[PDB]
Amino acid sequence: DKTVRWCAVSEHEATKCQSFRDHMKSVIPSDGPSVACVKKASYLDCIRAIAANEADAVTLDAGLVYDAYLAPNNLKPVVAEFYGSKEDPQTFYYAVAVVKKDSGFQMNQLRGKKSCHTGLGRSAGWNIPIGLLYCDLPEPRKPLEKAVANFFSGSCAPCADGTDFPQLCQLCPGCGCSTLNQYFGYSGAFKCLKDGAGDVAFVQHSTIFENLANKADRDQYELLCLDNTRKPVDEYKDCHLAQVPSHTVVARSMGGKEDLIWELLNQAQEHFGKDKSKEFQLFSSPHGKDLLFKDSAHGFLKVPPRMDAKMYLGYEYVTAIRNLREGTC
Ligand SMILES: [Fe+3]
Repeated sequence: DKTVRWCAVSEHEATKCQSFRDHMKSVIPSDGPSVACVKKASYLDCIRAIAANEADAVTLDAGLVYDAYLAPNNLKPVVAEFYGSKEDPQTFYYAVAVVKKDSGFQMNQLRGKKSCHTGLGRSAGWNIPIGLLYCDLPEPRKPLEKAVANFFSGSCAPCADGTDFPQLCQLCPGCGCSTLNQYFGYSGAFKCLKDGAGDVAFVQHSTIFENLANKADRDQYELLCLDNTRKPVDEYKDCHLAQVPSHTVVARSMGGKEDLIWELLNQAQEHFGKDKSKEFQLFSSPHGKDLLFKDSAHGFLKVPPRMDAKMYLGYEYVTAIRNLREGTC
C-alpha cells in the first residue's frame, strides 16, 4: 500500500505515466500501491530528484545505472526488465550497428561517416561502439566527446553538450535528451539513419523489427559485424557488437520504497503486461516507443537483496565503462 512517484522524462512519458496511474487505479484495490507522476526534462534530473526525495523510481539503461550509483546520488538497481519471452526470460540484449544496404563501408572504415546514437553513456548507443573504436580515435582521446566528434563527420549524440562539442549535435541540433528530440533513443537513432542524416545507427537487435514491418523494407538494411563484414538484420546473433545487461529501475539506498516498487510493477505486469489488457499496455503506447519501459520488454524480475550497481552490471561491463573514462590503449 501507498504511492510510488515515478519519474517521467518529458511529455510523452508523462502522458503514458498518467494513463498508467489511472488504469492501475481501476484494477488495484484501495489498499494497493498507487502511482504518482513526476515530470522532468532529462534522465539526469530524474536521478537527482530520486536522490533528493522528490521521486522514487525511474527505469535506466544499464550504462546509466553506473552513473546513478556514483556519489552523491548512490542509487541502486531494484527491478530489472527481461526480454525474449516469459518462457525463456533474457536479462540481456544485443548491441548492433545498422547500416543501409550497399553503403560500402565496414566497421574499420567508420572514420568520417555520420553517426546516430541512442544517447550519451547508454550501452548500445554509446558505451559498446565507442569502446570498440577507442583506439581508432585520434589523440587527444580526452575528452572522449572531442575525439568522437573528430572521428565522425557529424553525429547525433543525445544528452551531449552541443556548446562544447557542436559536431555531436550536427544531426540533431541541441542534442535533446528526451523523446522531444526525434532522433533520441533506439527508435530515434534508427530514424536518424532511415531519414538519411546518418550512415550508421547504434541500437539494439530488435530496433529494426520494431520499426519496419515488411521484410522487403528491412532487406534494405544490414549489420556491421566485428569481422569487418556485413550480414542481414536477422543474423544479429552472429553479427553483434556485444551483449549488454537489461535496463533496470533504480531507487534510493535509504527510504527507497523498493518493496512497493516491486509490488507495483509485479501487479502492473500481471494486469497490463504483454497481451494482457486491451485498455492499457505497459510495454507499448500510442504515444511513443520505449516510454517508461522498453517496448521489447516482456516483464520484470526482482534484483537480489542489496545488490549494488557494480555487481549487477558485472566486472566485464564495469571494466569497459572504466576503461572508456580513463582508458589506456
Ligand atoms: Fe539500452
